Amino acid sequence: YDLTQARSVSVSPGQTARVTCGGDNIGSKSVQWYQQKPPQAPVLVMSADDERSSGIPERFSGSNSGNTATLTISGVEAGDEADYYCQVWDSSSHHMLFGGGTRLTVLGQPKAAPSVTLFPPSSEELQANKATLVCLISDFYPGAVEVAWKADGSAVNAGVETTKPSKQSNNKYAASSYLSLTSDQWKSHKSYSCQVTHEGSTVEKTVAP
Amino acid sequence: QLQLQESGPGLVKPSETLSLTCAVSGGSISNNHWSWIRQPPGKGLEWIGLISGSGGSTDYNPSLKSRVTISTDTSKNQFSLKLSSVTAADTAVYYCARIDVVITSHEDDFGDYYTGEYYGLDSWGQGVVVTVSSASTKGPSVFPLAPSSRSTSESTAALGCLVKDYFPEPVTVSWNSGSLTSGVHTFPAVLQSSGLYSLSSVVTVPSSSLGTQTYVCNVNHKPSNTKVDKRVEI
Repeated sequence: YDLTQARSVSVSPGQTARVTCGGDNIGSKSVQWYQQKPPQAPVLVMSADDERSSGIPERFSGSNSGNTATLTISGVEAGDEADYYCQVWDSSSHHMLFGGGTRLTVLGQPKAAPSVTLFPPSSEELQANKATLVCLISDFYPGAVEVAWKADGSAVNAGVETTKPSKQSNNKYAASSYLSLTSDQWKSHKSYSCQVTHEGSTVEKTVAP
Repeated sequence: QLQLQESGPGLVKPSETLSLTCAVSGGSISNNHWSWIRQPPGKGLEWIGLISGSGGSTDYNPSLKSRVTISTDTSKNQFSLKLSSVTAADTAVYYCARIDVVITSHEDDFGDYYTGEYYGLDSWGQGVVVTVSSASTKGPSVFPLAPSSRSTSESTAALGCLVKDYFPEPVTVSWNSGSLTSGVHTFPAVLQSSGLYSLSSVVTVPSSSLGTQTYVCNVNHKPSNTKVDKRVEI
């Protein structure tokens, strides 16, 4: 059996969102819907086509007929951003099937510049001959940054590794970048800096031995 | 209140057997049906199988062939999963859950035979990260991240812990044994060229508290049985 789900859906706050679950005569099966905000575990939203789990607000409703079942979310708000999976039980073969999941994004979120915190190596780490600089980047939207490191003004390369952006609970993004150096290397420059570029503007933080 | 908690080795060698347990509290194993589900990184949910608590009747994802066993243990109020001959395709977060079932009667001669229809999964556990790899387990080193002079001159300041050089995922971090929750931000791990992960966790606190309040980060790395409460000196 197959369950089909569009990879994404976008809607503006207050608007109605529609997530579809297509399957050959899925109308004859009972459909459940799950909401997941990774890395949290999934939460059961709707069972038996249209019965809400306790604590799920009325603005979520389900329907099922023919070859499509639908989860409708009216008055969409930021708290609704999440991945939604449909799921059925096929009693003929005793197999549980899930759709691929649909990521719902709420549009109109204002641009937010990253906040940046940079830490130097700790005494503890240096007495083991190592020096890791840590640049923590938070609360940005959209979820894309570029990070560049510099030592006394000259670009650094490398010893640098940077995470992909990940969505925070407040719907903005976070990332981090690390500069791994030897204790000697760290002591050789007067200044190090982490420069973060977002939507054509940059934010820089500096640390010194 | 039904609470499920998965546990088991986080590192499995390719071709070996994955064994996970789900501890059930707030209710009896025998009074429900129970299921295992997995989710590969950045992918969707996949059903593994289910078992009837008092009945032992099982159903498995057919594509898992004969690699899958699910079992129950009443005396410990647990259920379990075994997945043999694993490969990197079995790397994933594994969840346990309760599945809602309604049993329907149909009178025969004879007599009546029962039918079962399965509904939603609820009471999901937090999930356990399983990595299939030939690399070695390594517990982290934990270092303090101390705010700068300039930063502590602001009204608030971030201090934190760097959890350095561990394998495999994951690590958890709490502050002051969990009594400190507001202002906490744990960043997702970076995978370094050394093959090891590092992550950072920071808590933003009033600069007035710096050097009078004690701040301790509690780091747990289950795969290595590492549990460290590191005092962050200021």
